[PDB]
Amino acid sequence: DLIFCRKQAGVAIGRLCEKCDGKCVICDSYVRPCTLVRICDECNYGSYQGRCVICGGPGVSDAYYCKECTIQEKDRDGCPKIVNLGSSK
Amino acid sequence: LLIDEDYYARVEGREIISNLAKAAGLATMISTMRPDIDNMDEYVRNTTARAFAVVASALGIPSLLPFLKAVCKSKKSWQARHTGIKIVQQIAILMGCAILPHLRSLVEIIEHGLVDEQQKVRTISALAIAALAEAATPYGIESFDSVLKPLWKGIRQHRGKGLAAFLKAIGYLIPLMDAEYANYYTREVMLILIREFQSPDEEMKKIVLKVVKQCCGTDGVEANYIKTEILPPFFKHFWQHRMALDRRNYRQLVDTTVELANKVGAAEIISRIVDDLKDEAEQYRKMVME
Amino acid sequence: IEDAVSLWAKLK
Amino acid sequence: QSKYIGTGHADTTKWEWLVNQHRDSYCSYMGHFDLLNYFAIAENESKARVRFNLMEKMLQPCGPPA
Amino acid sequence: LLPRLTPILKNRHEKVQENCIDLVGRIADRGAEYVSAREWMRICFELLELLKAHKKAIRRATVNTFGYIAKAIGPHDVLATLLNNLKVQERQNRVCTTVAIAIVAETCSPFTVLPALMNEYRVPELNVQNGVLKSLSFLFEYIGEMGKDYIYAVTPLLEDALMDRDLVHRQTASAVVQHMSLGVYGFGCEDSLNHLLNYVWPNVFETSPHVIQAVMGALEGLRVAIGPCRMLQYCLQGLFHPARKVRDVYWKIYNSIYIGSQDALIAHYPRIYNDDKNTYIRYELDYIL
Amino acid sequence: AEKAKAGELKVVNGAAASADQTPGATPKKLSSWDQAETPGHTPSLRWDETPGRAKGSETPGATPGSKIWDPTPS
RNA sequence: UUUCCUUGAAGCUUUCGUGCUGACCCUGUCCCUUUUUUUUCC
Repeated sequence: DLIFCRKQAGVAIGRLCEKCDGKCVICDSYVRPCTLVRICDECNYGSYQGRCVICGGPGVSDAYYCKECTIQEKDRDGCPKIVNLGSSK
Repeated sequence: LLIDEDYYARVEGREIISNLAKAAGLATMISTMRPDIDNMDEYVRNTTARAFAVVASALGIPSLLPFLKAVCKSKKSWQARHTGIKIVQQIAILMGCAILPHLRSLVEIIEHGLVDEQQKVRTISALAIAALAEAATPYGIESFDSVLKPLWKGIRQHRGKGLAAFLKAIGYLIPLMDAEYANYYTREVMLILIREFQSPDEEMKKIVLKVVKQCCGTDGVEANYIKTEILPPFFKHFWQHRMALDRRNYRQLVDTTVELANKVGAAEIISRIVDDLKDEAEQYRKMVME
Repeated sequence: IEDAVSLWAKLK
Repeated sequence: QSKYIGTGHADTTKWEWLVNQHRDSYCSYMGHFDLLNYFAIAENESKARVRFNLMEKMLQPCGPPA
Repeated sequence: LLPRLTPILKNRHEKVQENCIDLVGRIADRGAEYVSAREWMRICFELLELLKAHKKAIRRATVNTFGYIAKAIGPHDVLATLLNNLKVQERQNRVCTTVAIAIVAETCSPFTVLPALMNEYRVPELNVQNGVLKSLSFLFEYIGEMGKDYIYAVTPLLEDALMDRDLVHRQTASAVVQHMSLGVYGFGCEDSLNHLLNYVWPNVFETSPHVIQAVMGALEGLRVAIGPCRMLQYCLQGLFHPARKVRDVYWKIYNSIYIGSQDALIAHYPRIYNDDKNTYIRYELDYIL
Repeated sequence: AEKAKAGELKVVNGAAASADQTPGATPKKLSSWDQAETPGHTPSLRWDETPGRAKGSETPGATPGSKIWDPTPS
């Protein structure tokens, strides 16, 4: 019901809301932000301009990745823009 | 359920109609769902479309195209075609930014509508072109290409909901043109736009509004010109208490006025709407304020 | 037997 | 995982697993400039004829399936 | 001021608890000298049950404060005090306390605190045992490079906990292996980590979703620490093992090894004898100048 | 494939026999034209559901025959 | 070179019982459902 879109990784900076704000996206964690988020404008467009990469609210900041997911190199897979069971948009 | 007032209702619905459609087979879905196309009730059509929208998000457009493309060439009756076109639309809305590749084909369906004898089919058709472009954004311009030259002509001769619809399109086009070609064509529209502020229709005022956002929402349009022709009408007929009580119009408005600022400057706008913070009724005030 | 032949053509 | 090639599953045949690691051996050999040059030296050819040969042996290695 | 706040913390109602703990935080971070210690330790023993918060954000800044004061005073007590707290937290509610043990353990040299902690895994009360395990978990996650030392300290403990009492021991502990295994990376402490790999390994098999996705955590990290070649040397025999059950898994592992570091492997596929219809020996590598 | 046209007279005929007048069926049929040379078994799949999968084999088989053949004789 | 005790596991089927796991969850959230036999007059 809730899983990745994993469409190709564009240049568009990620956008996170109030709620999600601290979280390294995949490791769920606040620890050691280092490097930066990219998603496809397909995932990120329009009403999604500065939209949360989780909940559907306006982005007030920019998710940083952990270092943990870094050395395991996951940040480079398909764009982590979570699609819920329903149409994203 | 899919055609649902509640936001979370809908999204559930879509979720399961995919889960079914992908779950079942394509040819299952089709062989299933023809006959609802010509079903007398417009409702069941309408919804039936949004179904096909979803099943298409599941199984991809190109799987499903030859089917559609078949439908819009159905010569038995129009009611279908009214549907099949609608389908194009709700595809547009759902698949959105991703429509891009088969854009050309989709359009190559839908053109044969615009000229039709029946009205609605014209109407809905064009409407789709709009939605397309709105997912097209600044892209695929020439794919829409062979569409225009009717559209512009169509603009001239019309009375009614259809008319403003064709605007809904053109408006969403202009951002996609070359401000030399777009230049010309723009200069033609902003007239009809003018003459049309005034209608009682609300479908209208939404439309012509969003247009101005785009027409005079342009880089290749000249400042003074807006300052003269448009503004005084604009603030006249639109800024009124009809509007802001409604929801959408509230927003769409705010947007529009904002973009007229981004161009003609600030003090111009704000100057004219300051005096209304002290008008009594709230929602209005709230509006000027934001 | 038939359908899985076109399915296998879809595979390879 | 599936659309990422070289994925296995518990039904994996001997043959397939080995052909995999062949190919990957190759895109390494095209990769690592030196390793390549090593081969070239040993069996005397061009760099090219090496890479060419390899890219022949890509689909084959081990020969036909079973 | 700051005392004037202090009693508010009961307030039950939300918006209060939020803006308050926020405030207390800013001030106990920045000034923090202005207020005599005694007052603080009152603050501690009042904080402790802010950890009943239904909400995330409260606990969030709550913790970060707990740290700020822990700086102001000095550690031993404040963990000794945290050691006592979160007894009745329901299903992972207390953890935030553990998160205190962590952040605390940074904000003076953790190199101080362990012996207290480690020793406190002795206590027979089961759930607080596992608590201390997570403490190590977040602990290494928050320290990173520094782990190159206390690793030894934990290793035997990880051996005990990792050996059963119950799943949960193995789950959480294994997580410790993860964050350690990343953090140390490539400073040369592998040897031990190899050693632990053993007591990990058997855990591979279970249906218990948390235990498993834990273990996947483990072996993934351990891959980067040990390197593949060692891993792959646990994963060979598994591939073709007659049974289904094993093949299911050893494949799932070998995939996870495989996607990352596919480029490395080549070396580590062993020699394999060629049969009738085919050649499985890669002849290249044996060209000798 | 101008006999794909007069063919359309054929297809129309046979299916029209096998309930009367159905349109967009016939069009989902011939709608596999424009990929020309490329149309396959899947025709029997999709069409297989739309009509009763029984008649299916009958028709799409007969078609593939007339298509490979009149594909030759040109 | 003969004529004798007690015990012990599981597996399967049962809506009994109790601990526990995910920085899960407890606040975000409303926006293109707007659908009709074309039919708004210097």
